[PDB]
Amino acid sequence: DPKKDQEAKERLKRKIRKLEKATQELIPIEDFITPLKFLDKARERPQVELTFEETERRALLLKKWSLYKQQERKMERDTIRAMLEAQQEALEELQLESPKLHAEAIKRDPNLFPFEKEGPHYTPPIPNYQPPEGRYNDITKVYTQVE
Amino acid sequence: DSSRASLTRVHRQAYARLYPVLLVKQDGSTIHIRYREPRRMLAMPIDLDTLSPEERRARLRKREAQ
Amino acid sequence: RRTPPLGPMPNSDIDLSNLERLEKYRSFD
Amino acid sequence: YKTKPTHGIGKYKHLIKAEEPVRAINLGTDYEYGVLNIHLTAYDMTLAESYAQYVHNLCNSLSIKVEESYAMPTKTIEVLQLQDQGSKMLLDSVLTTHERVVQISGLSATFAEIFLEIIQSSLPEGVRLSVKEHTEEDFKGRFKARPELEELLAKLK
Amino acid sequence: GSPWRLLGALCLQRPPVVSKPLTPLQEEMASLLQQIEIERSLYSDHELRALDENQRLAKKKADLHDEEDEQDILLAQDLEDMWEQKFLQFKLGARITEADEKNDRTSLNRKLDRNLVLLVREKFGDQDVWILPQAEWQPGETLRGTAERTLATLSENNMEAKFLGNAPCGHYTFKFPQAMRTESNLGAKVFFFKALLLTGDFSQAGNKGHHVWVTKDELGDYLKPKYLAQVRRFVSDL
RNA sequence: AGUAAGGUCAGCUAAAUAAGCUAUCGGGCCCAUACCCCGAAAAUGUUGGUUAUACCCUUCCCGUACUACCA
Repeated sequence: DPKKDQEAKERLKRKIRKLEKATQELIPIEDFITPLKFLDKARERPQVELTFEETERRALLLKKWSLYKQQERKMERDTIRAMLEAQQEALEELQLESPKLHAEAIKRDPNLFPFEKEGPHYTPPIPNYQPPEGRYNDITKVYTQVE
Repeated sequence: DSSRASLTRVHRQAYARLYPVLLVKQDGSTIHIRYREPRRMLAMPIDLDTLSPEERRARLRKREAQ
Repeated sequence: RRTPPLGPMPNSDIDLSNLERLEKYRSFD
Repeated sequence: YKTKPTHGIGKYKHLIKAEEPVRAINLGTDYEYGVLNIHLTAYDMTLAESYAQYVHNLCNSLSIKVEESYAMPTKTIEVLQLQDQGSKMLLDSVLTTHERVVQISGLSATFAEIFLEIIQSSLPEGVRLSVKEHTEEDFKGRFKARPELEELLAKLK
Repeated sequence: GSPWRLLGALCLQRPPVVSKPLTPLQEEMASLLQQIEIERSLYSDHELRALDENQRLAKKKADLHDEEDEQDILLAQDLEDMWEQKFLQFKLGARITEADEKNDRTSLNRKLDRNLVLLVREKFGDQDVWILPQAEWQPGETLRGTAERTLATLSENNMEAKFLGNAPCGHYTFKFPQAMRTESNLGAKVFFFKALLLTGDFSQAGNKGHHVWVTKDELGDYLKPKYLAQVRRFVSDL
């Protein structure tokens, strides 16, 4: 027992220490990795040269797109500025009225996080909708680290 | 705005063609996603394994007596 | 032995407290 | 030279962050939040990546430091539907879930309300937004599992 | 105390339910990006299936050299027909609902692509003034907590709101008319707090005369010109 | 006090694809035990570094070894 049970546990710890101190491999991202099926030249569609009118139309559209996105940024940037000016002015007014409430207002919110919000749908949910019967099967590949 | 960063394209050198499809959810809501095949719409079925056992039997009774 | 500089030393206006938050050049030009 | 008034004119390392070599999680103060992970879950890969780029650029314009931008492993789930007048489940479609995470830190408590309002208003359709405080478990979830370490740990248990 | 009266207002907002329709300029850009994506994309399995099926028909008509009889039951073009038929049968939800048609500014089912802000009507000095929900501050309670208490004081509502932060999003200071203006009560200082309406709605007891939901563009119809200006600062219409 | 050298299956040795033998576990043989037969399991003193590791170097520890002389 002293030469078998005690010695077994010591060697188990040595293996754990080597594995814990070893570098950990990241899980590969399938999105960034190009599948080998795409490398096959059979999937390469023929390329059709764009006409002069078609290229001219795209170039003018891109030029108009730059101005459109610039105006969107201006509206968004002014929206942030408008909120910031109002919030800072409100805090100054609150501090003058009651300094004690100002201190609580500037504190962080422990219940703020986690914050979850889902994007709007293309169509509203149907009030009386019956989805079909089915099952969800997960086939996500599991990657394990060896050596 | 929902269109702030919606008009995008696949930023990959090699990628298969993707078709605009509608993903019908369990509540009837739909979203625009890309799918491998040009299926005009996709419906997500309600998982029968996630319901309570009592409600599963009631759903089965509705299935029967056709 | 030291002698004080005759004028403003270079990089004296740089605030070292907020060095992380200071904007860097990021480019050669 | 040391004795000359121009001593130390050539000093440059005091203007450079000391880089003298995983990462400790810095908890925020009572007025600033700690390290935050901004998860972006969507069924469309393009929407998830595009909005993560938008969030990354938004933080730079707002002078919010971005710790790291990375992608979580893609989850693939088979979608099966029951055939009409049958009890057999048949595969219908394959759906892949793509998650993009943008890590920020140093967010002010007062400015958090404005920052969260802007990002939620610009959320694309079909994209799920989830902002969580960075924890060790989330970082460790990006690494491959080690069954050999688990097997040895089971013996100790 | 102070001559001013502390008031905590709640700026409850309904996030848009559906995505905003694309602008005519964005529609051109969206088509171009889709067109560019197809041009630079490789052949998909569906596309490869159609090309091979066309070749098999040529390899079956030009020469009788095909050594397989079963081949494939359903062609790629035929398979698209089944998908197209199912799509036509399915009916999408109405983006514009009956509330928009009837201009029912009480229900939450109106303008799903816009942002709605809760407004209530309160009577002060025998005068009906439309203001955001608010309540008077009480000892031993934070300013944000008063806004939370305001939601519970509404007329038979089970709504759940998610407050964002503790600092107020804005303020509105007004003085009482000189008829009742006194040193003890010079005026009031309203503080606004924004929250997101997760779920819930008011009951059917009182709807028209109790509360209304309007966007920022039509928000000026109910608010006073001085009161509207402060509200339009922390309320966005992105 | 100095210097040399060694640290490996429970044990003892060989090799650094870490194996053989005994021991050990399970089965068979036998009224039973042992021998025997089949099969399984079982380790690099430790520290860190050696492209990366092991046989290497090196940290530390146990034991071993030689020298400690002349007036």
